Amino acid sequence: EYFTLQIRGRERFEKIREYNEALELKDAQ
Amino acid sequence: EYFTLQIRGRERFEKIREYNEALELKDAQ
Repeated sequence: EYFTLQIRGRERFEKIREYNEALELKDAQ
Repeated sequence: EYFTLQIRGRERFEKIREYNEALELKDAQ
């Protein structure tokens, strides 16, 4: 395995999907 | 395994660390 940001729990991964939206914020403003 | 956001490549993981800073942007403004 190279590298991975683990989460642990269903809701946990999902939480990271929204966390990715926030990333977009930077790429935006 | 629950879930994980894989990357693939050293620089690749690192890139995601900066990607996490961008996340902070949302939690900020």
